[PDB]
Amino acid sequence: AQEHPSLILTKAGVEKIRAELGNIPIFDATLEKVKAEVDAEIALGIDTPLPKDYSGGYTHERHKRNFFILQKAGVLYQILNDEKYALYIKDMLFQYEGMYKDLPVHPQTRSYARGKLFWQCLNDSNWLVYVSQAYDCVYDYLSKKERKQLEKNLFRPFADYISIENPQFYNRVHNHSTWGNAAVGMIGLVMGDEELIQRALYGIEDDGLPIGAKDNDGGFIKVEGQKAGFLANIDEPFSPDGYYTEGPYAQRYAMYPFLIFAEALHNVRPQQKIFEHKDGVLLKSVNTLLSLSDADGEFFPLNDAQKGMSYHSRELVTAVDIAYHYGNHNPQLLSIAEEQGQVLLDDSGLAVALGIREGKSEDFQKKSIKLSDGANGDQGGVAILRYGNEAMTLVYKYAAQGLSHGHYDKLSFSLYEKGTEILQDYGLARFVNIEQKGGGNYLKENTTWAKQTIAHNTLVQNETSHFEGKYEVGSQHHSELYFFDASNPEVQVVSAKEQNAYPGTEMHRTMALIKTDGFEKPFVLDILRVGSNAANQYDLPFYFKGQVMQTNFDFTTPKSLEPLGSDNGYQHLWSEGLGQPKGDNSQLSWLENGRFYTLTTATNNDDELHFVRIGANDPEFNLRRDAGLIIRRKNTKNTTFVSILESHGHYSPVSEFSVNANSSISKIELMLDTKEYTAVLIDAKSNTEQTLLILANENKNVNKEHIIEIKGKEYRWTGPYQFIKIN
Amino acid sequence: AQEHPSLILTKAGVEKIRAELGNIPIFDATLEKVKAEVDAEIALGIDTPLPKDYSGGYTHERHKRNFFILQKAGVLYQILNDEKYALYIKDMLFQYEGMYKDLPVHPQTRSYARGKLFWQCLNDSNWLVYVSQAYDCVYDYLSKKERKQLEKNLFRPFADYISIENPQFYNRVHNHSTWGNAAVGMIGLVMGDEELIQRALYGIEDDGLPIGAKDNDGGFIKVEGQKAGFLANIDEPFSPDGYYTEGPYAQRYAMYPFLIFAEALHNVRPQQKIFEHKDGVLLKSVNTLLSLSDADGEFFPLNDAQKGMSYHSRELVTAVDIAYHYGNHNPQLLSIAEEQGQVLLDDSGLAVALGIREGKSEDFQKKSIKLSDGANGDQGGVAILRYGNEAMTLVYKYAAQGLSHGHYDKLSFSLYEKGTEILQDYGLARFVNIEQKGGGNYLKENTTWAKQTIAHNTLVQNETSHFEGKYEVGSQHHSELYFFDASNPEVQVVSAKEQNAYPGTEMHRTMALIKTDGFEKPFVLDILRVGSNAANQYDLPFYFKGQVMQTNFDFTTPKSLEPLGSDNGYQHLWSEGLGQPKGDNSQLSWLENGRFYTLTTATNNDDELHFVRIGANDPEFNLRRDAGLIIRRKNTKNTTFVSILESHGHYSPVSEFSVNANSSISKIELMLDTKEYTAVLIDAKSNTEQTLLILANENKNVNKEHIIEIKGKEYRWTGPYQFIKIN
Ligand SMILES: O=C(O)C1=C[C@H](O)[C@H](O)[C@H](O[C@H]2[C@H](O)[C@H](O)[C@@H](O)O[C@@H]2C(=O)O)O1
Ligand SMILES: O=C(O)C1=C[C@H](O)[C@H](O)[C@H](O[C@H]2[C@H](O)[C@H](O)[C@@H](O)O[C@@H]2C(=O)O)O1
Ligand SMILES: [Ca+2]
Ligand SMILES: [Ca+2]
Ligand SMILES: [Mg+2]
Ligand SMILES: [Mg+2]
Ligand SMILES: [Mg+2]
Ligand SMILES: [Mg+2]
Repeated sequence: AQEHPSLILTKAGVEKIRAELGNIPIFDATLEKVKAEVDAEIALGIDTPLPKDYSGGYTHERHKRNFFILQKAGVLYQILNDEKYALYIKDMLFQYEGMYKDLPVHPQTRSYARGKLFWQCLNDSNWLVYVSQAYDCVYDYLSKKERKQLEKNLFRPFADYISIENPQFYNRVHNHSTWGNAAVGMIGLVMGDEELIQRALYGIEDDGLPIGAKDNDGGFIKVEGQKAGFLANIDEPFSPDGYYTEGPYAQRYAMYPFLIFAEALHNVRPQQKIFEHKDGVLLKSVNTLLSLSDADGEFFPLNDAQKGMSYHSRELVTAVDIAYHYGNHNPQLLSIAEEQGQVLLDDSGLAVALGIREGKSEDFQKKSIKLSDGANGDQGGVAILRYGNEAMTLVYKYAAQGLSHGHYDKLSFSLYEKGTEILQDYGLARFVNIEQKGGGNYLKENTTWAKQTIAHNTLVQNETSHFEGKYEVGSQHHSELYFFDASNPEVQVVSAKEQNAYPGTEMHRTMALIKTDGFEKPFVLDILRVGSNAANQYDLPFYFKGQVMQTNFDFTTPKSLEPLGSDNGYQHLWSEGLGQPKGDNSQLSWLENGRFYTLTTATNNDDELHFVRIGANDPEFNLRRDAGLIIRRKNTKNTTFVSILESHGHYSPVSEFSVNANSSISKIELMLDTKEYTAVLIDAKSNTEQTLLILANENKNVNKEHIIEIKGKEYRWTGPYQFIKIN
Repeated sequence: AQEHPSLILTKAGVEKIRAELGNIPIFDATLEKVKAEVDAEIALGIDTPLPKDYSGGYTHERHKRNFFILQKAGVLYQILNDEKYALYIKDMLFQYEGMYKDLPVHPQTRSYARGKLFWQCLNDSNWLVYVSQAYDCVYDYLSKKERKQLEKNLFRPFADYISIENPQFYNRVHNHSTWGNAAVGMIGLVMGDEELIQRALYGIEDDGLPIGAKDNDGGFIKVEGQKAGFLANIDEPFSPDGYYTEGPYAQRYAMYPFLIFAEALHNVRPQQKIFEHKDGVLLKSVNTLLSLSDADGEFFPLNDAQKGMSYHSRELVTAVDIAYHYGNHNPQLLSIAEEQGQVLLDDSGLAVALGIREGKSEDFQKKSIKLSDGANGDQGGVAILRYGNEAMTLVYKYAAQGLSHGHYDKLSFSLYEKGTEILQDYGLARFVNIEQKGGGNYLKENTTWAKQTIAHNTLVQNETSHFEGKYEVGSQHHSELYFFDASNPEVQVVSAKEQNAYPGTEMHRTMALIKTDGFEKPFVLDILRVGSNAANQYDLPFYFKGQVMQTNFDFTTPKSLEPLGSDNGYQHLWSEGLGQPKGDNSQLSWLENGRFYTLTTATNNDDELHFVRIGANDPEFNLRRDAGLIIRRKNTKNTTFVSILESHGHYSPVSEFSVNANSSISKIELMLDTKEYTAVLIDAKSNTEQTLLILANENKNVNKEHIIEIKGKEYRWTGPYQFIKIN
């Protein structure tokens, strides 16, 4: 009784596509491009080489390309009704059938779960997700005898290999296991194998895995009390805001198996109600992911993330189209599809094409947003403050650990202006799929640099990373939201605390995005309040992008560059210059992509200002030679850092005009600096312009009245903060 | 008798413009933008502050902005027939008249010719060129009494100040003097003052200047026996190919006064035949300058050049429109005008707009080109070799000294792919008009780093710059063309020699851009043959752009960074790693803007391979932290460096696919290495792909027969080289 195809491309979908071909431009353009790709591969023949290589290498790239081409051939067969596509799928499947059973585990030994076609089970699982879709498309074209042999000798052994033979890969809450569960589930659905479908949804019972078993990136395989399978992978790593705990680079990857397998489940097993699971989180998570991109569509590089990954990727084409068709037809998704310029060649892609043709498209709104972390939304979060039409974007990370790929960077932030990074989060130390760089895999410096606290724009105590850079400790902890208030577009404030990163120390960081009179643009205000039980060394880095223009302090230029320290990331920084503050406010200004920036920070006379450059202890040139300025405050117990980051003016090498190149800050001053209250006065060099930010530190309640005095003057307000103009 | 205006905007021009307004989109759009700009400044008022500042500072930027706005107000007055513009010009001129006479020499003392309005006479001259045009536009609106006072108390004294009172500025063959000559000449022509007109054309008679005195940038003020004035500035620093000896950044700046003053001379003194002068060189030089830009229209950064200067600049808007109107109406110039998206608000800009409306536009062809240097084309040259549609561009500099801004860089090259710099020429050390960077003026490191040989991709002998970095030596010498042959678009070759850079050493460098079977793209072949009479240390830098991917040799990574040397630029390089070749060919690959590149060079086992990084002894962060690889060959007399630079493959962080990431070179071998003949064998990996280049070094005659033997086999050809496929 089951029709084929039916999981993703459906028979009713084929009919409708055919009726519309020639009058759906984005679809017609995709079809033509895909037809040319597949026809090219058909001319080259069928190559199924004996495994051997890591990423970037021939056997990896060939087997990878085969999976993409098979899924494309399948939809081409159905849409065009042209058997050359089916014959190619059939021949290729049988060539795999003739080699796969005789293969020995991948000869490369790095993976905690060595694959057969690829170095790791993750890529074997990618292959099966894509190939299942091809099989659904040729299932009726094949004879019963042919299906029986493929299922017995190719598909069933393959599905076992990436599941019951490698439970350490398959049975976790992790993007790996989501790929594995989907692979097993997609082929199960095509075949009507109820055992495999149950294994996909619920995992393996009694896996026998030992205590403390880890993956290659330092993460635990299993967590006590945690379920396995697809449904557990929806329930645990997504918050109620649709925020995926590994961060957006990983979320981007995981959306393919999440949304493909959900779509398949919706079409074949509607009683599962997969698109309702956890209050509709999968569909919601698509809007959330799109909001975690800068003005160019590039995902913010939180935790292990390669820069340049964006919503133009194949996973976001898939996610946008599926969310459009199976969700409530959000017309904002249509504008993303138009930017992508392609669609899936299936029912969901057609629906997007027709939505565009009918003039339904609306601009995707990028707004200030609060995202909770943890399954129940109580394990910290991430906040994005935006000004104007994405004119300025502040990303503040007060999240949980983030699994194996997570960084030791409680309360870090990064800053963007219209697609240009100004203060960065480093991302990963890996050149993804570039064979010549460690087989395209994680490099040693991902651990030694990238993940360490000193690499991030946040507080480092005693040259030690948050939670001593120990996964097993960090994974128990998260920062805590104090408050989020972005209702006033001119004055948006978020605040969070962290008391476990350094036991005996409390960090309370408040960030604001503020437009006020005297300034050409909004500025970022950063208040980092530190309470401790002992005198420590505190470092606060700012990793800035651009060319240094000016400072209001002197600094030394050493004749030779030495590393800043010996451990925990400090071995990777060259000491490029050492300054002493001239007064209460120190300034550093730079030029990046035609715009000037100024960092102003409240300094004491014993502060050290360290110019740094990344690149020490990097024998393979695995790290970028980016710079930073670190404020070091020695022998200090309780302290409050106060900083402003301004954007002003411009420079063009065409006109040779430099405009508004100086700061407009006259003075920043702490007026009150106690446990209960923090008050910062901001004086704008614009003649007469003064503002006062007051924070109540010990009670967040929006209806709580506060009464303080500053120089004999009473200030009275309700709620955790006030911003006032001083006249 | 003389009409006003008539120099640049003419009265028949004004009538034709008014008849066409509203049906000439590029002109209509420009008029609207300029109207809004001038109307804004009129609302702000008239400010003529007491001069104090360097470039980027308030008084410099305000007086500069006034000159641009006055010239815009003048054409607006005429075109729109609206006396608001004329009244603004009058009021501003009278405000200048009230202050100028009482002003003392600019108080900044860092110009060899301090101005009055500005720190230097160069900028006073800019002001007068622009204001002259405005005066022409309001001449009839003013009363005779008003003109008399302006002329007596502002214009005549101004013109004298920048000329007869500062002959050291005014009477040279130099871009400065071209601006000074045009300033005096433009105001002379508006006024009908024969004295000033002659002074402009023919210079100051008996100037009394010392021969051997220097300007602040280290070049000679005056050359014995050399004429002065506008005509001398056309005859002397332009070659017969329209190449301006100072290089394209400076040529760009000089075109404004050259073409503006030439246009005024054409309209007011047609008997001068200015557009025929030196065989039409001024019109020709516009094409030449456009040919000295990369695929994005950015000028190659030869000699003192700021990167990002482009044909979108105000000077090239001006040059393009004038050359179109007064030259032979070359329709290729119309495509540049379309990219610029604006035109001059005058007769020439009208002619461009009409050319575009009538569909005359044709694409500007960027070709391989040989440019001679020196007034008679015998003082070396510059070669540009291009492949395909600016797919790859090699720039080879074998020029004369280049006057004061020239670099010690005989036979250096740079390499570009579709607007991306792959191997660079550093350009200047100066942040043009950015006050915070030493007043926007040349920095100390422009002499200590930028101009030195070690900063360039060319031979350095015994850690010493060409000509010992002395202007008085280098200014007497030039490299010599051996041959240029670009007729075969697959195999283009240029060769030059230099024997005075290091007395007792001969450098013979041959560069080729070669497309052959077995390579996806054209490659650069570089043969640097060196003959000497002592054993020396030879250094060969390659300043590459991008992320290091791979080497075929081991290298050390020191625990601290030390400077590479003590003098002549080596004090600005950190030694970042030291390698020794493993074989006959050493390889370095990198990734830049999505593409891979491989440098392969013939090494002896005693060679040292130095990774370097610019930035030592740079206390104010005036230098970029770019990298290089230096080949160092010690204790060597005669040697030949052979290198290939390939472009291959692609990387995308969206798809995460790395394609064709390895070199296709199997080997390069020197088959013959004598004074008379050089032969280089290139084997591609494809196997069956082998090529041989043979150079005859002591006879360039295209009809001379050569017979040689290599490995027992006879090779016979005519002319200075042969490139043959070995079968
Ligand atoms: O194709 C891939 O192997 C791949 C693509 C994703 O974009 C992402 O880079 C993913 O990283 C893996 C990695 O290959 C290892 O399996 C391990 O470190 O886990 C990573 C992950 O969890 O995403 O790999
Ligand atoms: O506005 C300028 O001062 C200016 C514009 C040109 O683009 C170019 O940069 C030029 O440089 C001058 C410099 O200001 C000094 O006058 C001296 O060093 O000479 C340079 C030159 O001849 O170009 O300045
Ligand atoms: Ca990070
Ligand atoms: Ca140079
Ligand atoms: Mg998961
Ligand atoms: Mg942004
Ligand atoms: Mg001035
Ligand atoms: Mg470029």
